[PDB]
Amino acid sequence: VRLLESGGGLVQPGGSLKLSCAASGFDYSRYWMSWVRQAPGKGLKWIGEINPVSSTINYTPSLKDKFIISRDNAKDTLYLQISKVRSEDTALYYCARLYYGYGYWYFDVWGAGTTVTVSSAKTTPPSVYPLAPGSAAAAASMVTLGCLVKGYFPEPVTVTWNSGSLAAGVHTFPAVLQAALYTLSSSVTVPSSSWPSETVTCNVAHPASSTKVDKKIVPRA
Amino acid sequence: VRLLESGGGLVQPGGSLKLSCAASGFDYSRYWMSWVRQAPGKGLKWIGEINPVSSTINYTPSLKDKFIISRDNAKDTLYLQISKVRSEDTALYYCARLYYGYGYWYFDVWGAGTTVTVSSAKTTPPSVYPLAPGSAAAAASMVTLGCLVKGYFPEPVTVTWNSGSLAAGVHTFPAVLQAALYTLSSSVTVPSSSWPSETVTCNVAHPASSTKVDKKIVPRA
Amino acid sequence: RRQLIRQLLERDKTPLAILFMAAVVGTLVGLAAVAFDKGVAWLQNQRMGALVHTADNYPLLLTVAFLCSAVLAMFGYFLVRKYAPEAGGSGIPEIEGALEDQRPVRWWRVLPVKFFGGLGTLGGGMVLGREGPTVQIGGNIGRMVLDIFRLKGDEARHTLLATGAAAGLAAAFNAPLAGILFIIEEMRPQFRYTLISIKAVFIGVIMSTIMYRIFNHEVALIDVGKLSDAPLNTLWLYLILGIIFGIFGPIFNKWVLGMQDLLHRVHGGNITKWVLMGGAIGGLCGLLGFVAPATSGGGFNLIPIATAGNFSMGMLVFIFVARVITTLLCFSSGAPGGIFAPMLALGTVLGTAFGMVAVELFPQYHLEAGTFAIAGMGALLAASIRAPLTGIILVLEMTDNYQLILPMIITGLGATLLAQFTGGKPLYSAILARTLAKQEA
Amino acid sequence: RRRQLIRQLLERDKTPLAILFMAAVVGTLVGLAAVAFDKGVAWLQNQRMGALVHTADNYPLLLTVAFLCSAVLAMFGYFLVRKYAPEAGGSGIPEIEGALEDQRPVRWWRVLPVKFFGGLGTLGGGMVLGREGPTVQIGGNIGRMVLDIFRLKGDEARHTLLATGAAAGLAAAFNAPLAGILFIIEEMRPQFRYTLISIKAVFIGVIMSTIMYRIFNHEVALIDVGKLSDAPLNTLWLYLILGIIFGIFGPIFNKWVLGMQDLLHRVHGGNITKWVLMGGAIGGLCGLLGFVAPATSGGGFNLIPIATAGNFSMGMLVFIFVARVITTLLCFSSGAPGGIFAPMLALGTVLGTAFGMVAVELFPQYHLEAGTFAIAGMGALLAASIRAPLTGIILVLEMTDNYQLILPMIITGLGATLLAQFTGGKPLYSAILARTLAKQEAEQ
Amino acid sequence: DIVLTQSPAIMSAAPGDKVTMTCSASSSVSYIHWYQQKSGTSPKRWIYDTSKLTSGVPVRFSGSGSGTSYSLTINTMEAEDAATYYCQQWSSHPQTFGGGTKLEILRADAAPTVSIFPPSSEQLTSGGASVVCFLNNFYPKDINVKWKIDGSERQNGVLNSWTDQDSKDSTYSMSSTLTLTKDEYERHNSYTCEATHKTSTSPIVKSFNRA
Amino acid sequence: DIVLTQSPAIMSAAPGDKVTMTCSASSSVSYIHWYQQKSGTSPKRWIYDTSKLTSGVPVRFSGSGSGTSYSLTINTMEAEDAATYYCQQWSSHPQTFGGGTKLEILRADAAPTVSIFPPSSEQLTSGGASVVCFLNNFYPKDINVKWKIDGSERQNGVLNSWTDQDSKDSTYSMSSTLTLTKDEYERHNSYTCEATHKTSTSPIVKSFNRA
Ligand SMILES: [Cl-]
Ligand SMILES: [Cl-]
Ligand SMILES: [Cl-]
Ligand SMILES: [Cl-]
Repeated sequence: VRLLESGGGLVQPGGSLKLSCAASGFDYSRYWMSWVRQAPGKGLKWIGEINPVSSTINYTPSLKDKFIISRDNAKDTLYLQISKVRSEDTALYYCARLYYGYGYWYFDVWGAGTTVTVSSAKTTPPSVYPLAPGSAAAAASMVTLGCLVKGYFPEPVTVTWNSGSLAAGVHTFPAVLQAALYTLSSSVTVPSSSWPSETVTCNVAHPASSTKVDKKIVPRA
Repeated sequence: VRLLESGGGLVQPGGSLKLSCAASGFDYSRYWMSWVRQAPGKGLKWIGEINPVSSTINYTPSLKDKFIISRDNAKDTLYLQISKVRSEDTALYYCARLYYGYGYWYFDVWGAGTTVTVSSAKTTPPSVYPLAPGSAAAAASMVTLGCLVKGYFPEPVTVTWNSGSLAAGVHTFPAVLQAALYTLSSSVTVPSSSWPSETVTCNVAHPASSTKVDKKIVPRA
Repeated sequence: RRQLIRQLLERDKTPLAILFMAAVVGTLVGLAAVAFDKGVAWLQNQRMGALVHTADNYPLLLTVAFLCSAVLAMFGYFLVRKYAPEAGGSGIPEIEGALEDQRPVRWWRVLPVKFFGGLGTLGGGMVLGREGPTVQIGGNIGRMVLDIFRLKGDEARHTLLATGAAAGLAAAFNAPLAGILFIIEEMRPQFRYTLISIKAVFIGVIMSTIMYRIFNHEVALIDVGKLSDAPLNTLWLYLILGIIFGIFGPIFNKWVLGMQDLLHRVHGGNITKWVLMGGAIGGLCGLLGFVAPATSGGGFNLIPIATAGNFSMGMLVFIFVARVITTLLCFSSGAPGGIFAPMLALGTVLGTAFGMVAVELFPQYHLEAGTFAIAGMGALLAASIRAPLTGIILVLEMTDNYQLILPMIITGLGATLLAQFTGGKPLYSAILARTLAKQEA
Repeated sequence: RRRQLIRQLLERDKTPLAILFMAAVVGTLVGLAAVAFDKGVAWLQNQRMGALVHTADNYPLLLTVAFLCSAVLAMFGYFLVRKYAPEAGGSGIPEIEGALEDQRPVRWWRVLPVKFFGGLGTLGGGMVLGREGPTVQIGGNIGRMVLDIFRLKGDEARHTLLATGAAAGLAAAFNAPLAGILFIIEEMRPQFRYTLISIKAVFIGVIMSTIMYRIFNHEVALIDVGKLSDAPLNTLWLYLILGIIFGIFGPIFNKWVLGMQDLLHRVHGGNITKWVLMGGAIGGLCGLLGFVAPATSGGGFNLIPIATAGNFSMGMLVFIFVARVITTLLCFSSGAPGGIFAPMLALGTVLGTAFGMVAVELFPQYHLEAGTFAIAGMGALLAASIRAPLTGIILVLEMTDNYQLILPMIITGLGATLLAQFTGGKPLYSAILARTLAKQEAEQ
Repeated sequence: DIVLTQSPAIMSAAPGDKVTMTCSASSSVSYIHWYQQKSGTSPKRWIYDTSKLTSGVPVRFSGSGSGTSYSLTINTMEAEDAATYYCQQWSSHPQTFGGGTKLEILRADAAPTVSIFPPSSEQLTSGGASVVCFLNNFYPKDINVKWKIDGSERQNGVLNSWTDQDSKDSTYSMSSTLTLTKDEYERHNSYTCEATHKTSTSPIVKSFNRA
Repeated sequence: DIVLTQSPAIMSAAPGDKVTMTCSASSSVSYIHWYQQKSGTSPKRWIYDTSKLTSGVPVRFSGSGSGTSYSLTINTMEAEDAATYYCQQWSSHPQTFGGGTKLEILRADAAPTVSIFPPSSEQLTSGGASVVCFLNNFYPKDINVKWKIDGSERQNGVLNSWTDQDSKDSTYSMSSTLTLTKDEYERHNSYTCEATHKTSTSPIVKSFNRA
């Protein structure tokens, strides 16, 4: 069972954006789909739900067409249109299949969420820089590498090493914002005998800018 | 309910091609899908069928692996792989949803089908020549014009006059093959007062060779 | 005790003659139900065609609608009043009498009367079901074979009558299981043992069901699609709905019985004032079958629609009341036809309405009015005729939403419980009780 | 009489409110009891399979602990029965049927604890026994217990509360409220004379126990088979044939169960110690097979979905079938507290699939799916041996939810009851009661 | 596997007429189906289970038969009835189809409108010289075209093509193309196209002189 | 709409401790659900209908409560349990969520492993010069990092970022990035990163010289 919501990203205040949620691994029908959002550093807030046939569509006390939750069972996709977007709408948006035990419903399974950023800034792809140990590093048991992802907007960026095959010893730090641009670095610690002898590549993805960048960490020339 | 099969086209002898059938307008599951083919100027012939869960797949008495019918209910698409393709495989291929009344199954709904051409002859664009009445024509009530479409391969070529605005009195004969090349002419009969006084253009199209040609029929000096 | 031992060791041994004859009966009943069903459909068709040729001029077609339904309705009431008074109304109470050996089975009269008679009332667009006609034609078919093969004994008379009735119900709703349950819960003698062979009823049902399938396959009577499920914290709502069906059941019964009397006055039993009254009610139904279809007809058509929540609350209340009226007028008027199906329609509509209200009162339950529609669909059959098990199974066999089983059983049971505690009575028994008493008096 | 009938019609369906409300308390108790039982069984099978990990290394020590555990629990089961409640042996349905005939006592103060803990042992040990047996009997006794505790006097109450407890017992075993009601009104009830059993009362009890079941077994069907294909009319005759097969095999299977009942009585001659040990051996044998060939041991519910899907080979089905015919017989005929009802569902399924497979290769033009035959046969054995077709057909339906297979299901089960009748077979539950009722005389 | 043989392989019948086509089986079959195929479109389930009409099929259409002989019938065959009908069985596996029957709109005889065209200057500017001749809208289909270069007969390099019956007059059309090399074409002067058709004893001649 | 207030907004416990977080409602609720949210991942239904465990949820977790007060309990908490727990109700509409209760693990000391990195050549080829310093896997999270360019202290252009406690090892990690202009970076030689942490009185220094 997988929920993959997309569409998020940068939106100018007062503008409108349409979030999508591709469902798979279950009968999309029979299921009440719902949207929930989490504002940076805050809790969870229900946006709305839509029954299988779209005959019922409830929302959180909102307003006009503040939110427009629709669905296309033919594409097993859920939709969330937000209008007159204001800073309060900046958050991570999760689609979630609904269900229940005794009947008091719950959010069964949640997607990964898409991030919506209300800002006047520009969508800016990150610059990825390899962080190799200086030409004076005391090659110890383990060797810490890393890469600097800077000057991107908005969140988020996903960073993985060797396409994720290198999952242990990975550390991606929370991005810091400065001058309307985000910056973060990911550190990967591998065995000294695994690098430089073997390829260590840092993969950065910034869906907002449709950017996928793979930086190969090489010993300092 | 619609069945759109694609993938057909030109394939070299001994080669293999994969035909597809996009289904829409009904629950693809619950249905047994089947392929049938019709060789140029001939009857229908069953290729095989595949049940909803792919637990059963039968083929017309034929070469062990000549055909490979598969399906992807997730994409509501049916597939037919043909191998070691020989001239006998040159035909229009139809996907058809299967059903029954009393139980003796039938081909419920058929698609328009994809044409498969098995040949080593090369894709050749057509040469369009205008067929104007000789400088000794007795301008009668009606004036027959036309255009020759020769030396192309493979089928087909669409011929329309004045972009199809001239649909009456149009005659596009079946192409004749010779020396690995197709030849056909289209005849359009219009009122003697409509031509030459008015523009009569024959538009030929040969998607295979990415060719779109418009031939203006002009009186002979 | 020693007796029982002798019996246990001899249990379920039905004379092969009875079994084979149950098969022929079932087959005949099924073929008959098909023919009836087809005739009704053909007449309703013809009526439709008459309007297209006289489409322009509203008052003209509103006239031909009435006349056509009236002319067929009268033809129906006539055939009953003249050649088979017993073939009026449902027929089920009548057949129940015969199982009790308290009423004759004049098949040489009833078969042609009930068949062509109902053809007139049902084909005219009246608010009557096919159950009445088919169950009765069924029992009679069952008697006819008993007589033609001079089969002797109680078991054969009771069994062949019972199977012809079940096969009759089965081929009416394409519900083999309802047919069997009806006999063993409602039709059968309610107070004493009986020599009815369940196994023989089965064969008959199967045979008529197969006959039905050979002519109606690929088209369900009621396609409601798969509805949502029902949470446990949602069940109490179905109890309430059953409580409503349970207080309304008896009431609806009083009206059917009362309207039977009130309508008897209009003609005092006079075949001419009867045939003309029926001709009026019939014409009224064919009129409504063009200015408000949901108030006339068998009602099957509006079940899928109402379950889908496509009617407004207002339209449902209209349809309901209107149907309460048309059902009463057509049934109580003694026209040959069932009141069984019409009650399905009323149960549905009432159910939907309950649903809609539930939906707005409890958004946290994520309700779908249609589950209440289905819960109610057989709830009237449960409060009025008091045959819940047969209702629940009938709805199931027609709506195919087994996940609603608890709600359905809870509504139907709530119905039969409230109908019992408010003095109501099994409508089929009350009607037989009338007939049987009006006889010894 | 016509004057009495009128009096009766006008008085029909008026069940004393006391009986109705008590049907409610009964249903509730039976349902809670069935949950408890079901949970206990599941917990024991858990513990046992948990032991086969602490000894999953030393294979011989493993095949040993599997056996011992099942043996020690089985023995505990047979003991409780042979020592405190002989009637609580085998199914219990026959016994409850007797009580409806006022021909067998309902010693609830004995049976309840014996049938519950006893079955917990045999079922929890991995034996080829169903829950129906224990629950229907515990159900009836629960019904009697309330009758006695509230001194509810009068035939109707005794027969109704006993019949509801039984129906609720069946309902809570398969999560099938309809099968529970139909079982009472087609099989359990006195078969030759009128009875004062209130259907409406049974309903309430069933509902109540079904709700109790749902309160603890939400979101997980006993048997999920998905939606199978449909059945063309020109395909129906095949189900008749399959019914005819179940029909000739039904009686035969009954002879074996009754025969095996005798044959096994010899091994212990009624001696509580040779019995308890014989059962301990059969029990251990089941726990053993419940690790070297699971499809031959246990309740059988697990292998139904698998077989229906066509995941077993022809060879595996025949193996499973025969093996289960043996393990079912050994467990049930041995007099172990447990049902033979579910085991028959398994056998019916397997046999049905096998038929289907053959059907598939013989008629590709029918586009068959062996699973429709598996479902058609699932309740066919209950139709040919027990002779309660309507209950079987409805039970399968409530468990496999494939109503479009209704004709095939009815045709198979009817073919079965027809061939079981024409080959001399007898309602297995009646045959068992007819024996117990005779052995109650013969020795006088 | 079952061999279905459709009786009239080709037949013509004027609108408003009882048309009947046969479908014989080598072995025994039951509940055969019929598919209608109009030129250019996919087969359509017309009749199934031997006699049931598919939703949308006019009632003038009927079918019956049994054992080893079935037939599709049209009581008053309309215009939009012209098509090829394929019978199909599946009472036995694997299913098989009939060779089909082509139903064509029989009509009033019509003489061909003959048009002859000299090679275009553009083609000659390539070495080729196709002399196209159109015989448009004639009936019945049978027709003979004969070429004559400088009065002398010519059969080499001649290619013919017939259209399927037309859906706006039910006439047929044929094109005859005499392809030559520009050098061959230039050494002759008179090029005639002769059409012989039922509608006349004396052929219809059309020609031109390069001069 | 119902207001769910999660008692400890943030709590700490040593694995093996019995942990209990509260979820109070402004009005009356029933069968509340609990979701577990681990840093970086979507919420996961953990406990539903007040006390039912979702499939895969260790038995150390238990839910209870009624009316206005509910509680999620870990009978012996495990370090892997570090996450934010959100209670949710829907016994009233619309459904509401608690503020969440962040659970933090209390483990044994872990000293950081510092790694300094000079600006990549690619970055310098843009005018920027970020000097990254990683302080990986330490505990407590109270840590001070101090930069020193050519021995002199520097605090401008310095940005820090901490990771959340690790799900498996309960340690923290921090990254300190000193961003300068390529020109600013080049006029100095020694860049050192100093980490002061509970695990040592003498800071851990890492550095490099452009030379
Ligand atoms: Cl009546
Ligand atoms: Cl009725
Ligand atoms: Cl027993
Ligand atoms: Cl049992």
